[PDB]
Amino acid sequence: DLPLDPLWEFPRDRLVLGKPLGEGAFGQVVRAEAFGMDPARPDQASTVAVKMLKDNASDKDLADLVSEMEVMKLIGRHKNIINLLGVCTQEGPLYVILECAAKGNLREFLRARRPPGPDLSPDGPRSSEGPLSFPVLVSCAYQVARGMQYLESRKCIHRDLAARNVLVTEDNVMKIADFGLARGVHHIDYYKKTSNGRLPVKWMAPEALFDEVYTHQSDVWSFGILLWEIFTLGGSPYPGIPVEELFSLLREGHRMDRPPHCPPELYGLMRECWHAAPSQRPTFKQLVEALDKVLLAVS
Ligand SMILES: *C(=O)c1nc(NC(=O)Nc2cc(O[C@H](C)c3c(Cl)cncc3Cl)c(C#N)cn2)c(OCCN2CCOCC2)cc1CN1CCN(C)CC1=O
Repeated sequence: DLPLDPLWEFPRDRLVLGKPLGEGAFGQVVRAEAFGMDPARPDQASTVAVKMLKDNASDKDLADLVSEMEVMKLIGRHKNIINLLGVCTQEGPLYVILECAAKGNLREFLRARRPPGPDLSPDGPRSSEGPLSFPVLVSCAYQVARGMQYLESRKCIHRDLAARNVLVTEDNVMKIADFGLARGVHHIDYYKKTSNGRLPVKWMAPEALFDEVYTHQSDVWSFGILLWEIFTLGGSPYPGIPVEELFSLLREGHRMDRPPHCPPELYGLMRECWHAAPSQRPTFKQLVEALDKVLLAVS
C-alpha cells in the first residue's frame, strides 16, 4: 500500500459504512459510523463521512484522492471547514474520513427553508414566519468568510466556492467543503451542467474564466456569488442566462441585480467582490470584518 502515517491512520474495522451521500469527479462519499474516533473513548460511536474511489477508478482518480488526503492533513483544524478525522490506507481500499454535516449543503438548506407562500392558510400565531431570519443569513455569510480567511492563511485556494460546497451542521455551523481538490482547471467544459442543473462557470472570476489565473481574490469573486445565493435563499445566479450569453455579458461588465429583500449593505459587498480588478475586491479579512459589523448590529 501507501506508507502508514500513524498520526492519521484509523482502523478500517472501526467503520461501519452506511448510505451514500454523493459522488464527485473522482470519488464517492458515504456516511459511516466510527467507533473510537476519540482514542480516549474507544467504544464511542460517531457519524462521519468517508470518501473513497469509485468502482471505475483510474490511476489519476487515485492520485487525485491521495492529493486531497495530503491537503486535508496539512490544512489543520478550523470550525468553519470540513475537517479531516483519519485515513484508512493499510490492507484495504483508501478511505479519507471527514466530518459529516447533517443538514447537507447550504444551497439545499436555504431552498428547503424559504418562507411560506401567500397560498397557505394562516394556522396559529406564526403563520408568516419562515425558518430563516436576516441575522442568521448574515451569520451564514460571516462563517463562510471566516472559513475562507482560514483557508487563505494556509495558502489554500478553493477554485469552486459556491453554496453547494458549503455544508451545514446540526448546529447551523457552516463548513467549507472540497477545498483541497484537483479540479482539472486546464480542461473545464464551461458548458457543463450538473445533474441538479448547476452551471459552475457562473461562479468563476473573470481572470479564472478568461485567463486561467486563480488567486485568493478569485475566491473572493466566488464569495460574492455565494452571498447572492444566500440572500436569494438558494437562487441560481445569472437567472435565465445560458453560458454563451454569460461569456458576452461578462466581457461587457454585466453584474447581477440587487435581489429582493436584500439590504444595500449586502448588495454593496457583492458588488465589491465583483470589481473587475482583483486588487479592488475586498480581502477575506476585510469581508469578515464587514460582515461582523452587520452581524453585531443586528444581534
Ligand atoms: C452526517 O452528518 C450526515 N450528512 C448528511 N448530508 C451531507 O451532505 N453530509 C456531508 C457530505 C459531504 O460531501 C458530499 C459529497 C456533498 C454532498 Cl452529498 C452535497 N453537496 C456537497 C457535497 Cl461536498 C461531506 C464532506 N466532506 C460531509 N458531510 C446527511 O443528509 C441528510 C439528508 N438530507 C439532508 C438535507 O438535504 C437533503 C438530504 C445526514 C447525515 C447524518 N444523519 C443525520 C440524520 N439522521 C437521521 C440520518 C443521518 O444519516
